[PDB]
Amino acid sequence: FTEYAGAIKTITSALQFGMDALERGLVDTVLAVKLRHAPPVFILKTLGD
Amino acid sequence: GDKAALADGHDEIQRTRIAASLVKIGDKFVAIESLQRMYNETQFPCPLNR
Amino acid sequence: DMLAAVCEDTVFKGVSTYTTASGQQVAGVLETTDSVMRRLMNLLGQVES
Amino acid sequence: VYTNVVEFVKFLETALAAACVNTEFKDLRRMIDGKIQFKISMPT
Repeated sequence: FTEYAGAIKTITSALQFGMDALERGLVDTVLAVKLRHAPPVFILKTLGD
Repeated sequence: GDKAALADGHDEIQRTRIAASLVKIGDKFVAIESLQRMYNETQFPCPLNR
Repeated sequence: DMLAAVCEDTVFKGVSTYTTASGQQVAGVLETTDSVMRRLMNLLGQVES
Repeated sequence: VYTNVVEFVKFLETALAAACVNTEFKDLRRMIDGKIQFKISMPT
């Protein structure tokens, strides 16, 4: 029983790892979208005036 | 009248209580977040460091 | 720096002779002449007297 | 006869002891080793 129920803990902790490595994918790619459209200050500042 | 059609269902969303940092700059309120905890716990390089 | 140069390894261990005007006790007796006390009252303000 | 008595010290009444967890162990001469096995999972 404790080999069985010690095996169901491993596979969930391998699969909670599955979803929560994909929620980092959101925070990566959304920040990666911003940096493609983010020019620096010295380029954009004099275009602001 | 267009704003109710422009809201596109972002009205009627249930509001909640979010914990984050804020700051006061002039007439504008800005939120401050540093993302190294989500990058250095996984031991990848950060894109903010250029 | 003169005040912490005198040691406190005193063999009495309990004789509290004189107290201050508030409840503390006098550490030492700083004895000068008049032409030095007249300047050590202005800089160092007397408190209890 | 005039004697001195030195000031006695306590370990747990010094502010050093914020940097130590303190469990009294009755028979330490009966111990060989001790160990703490950390298990660090890692997200990706």
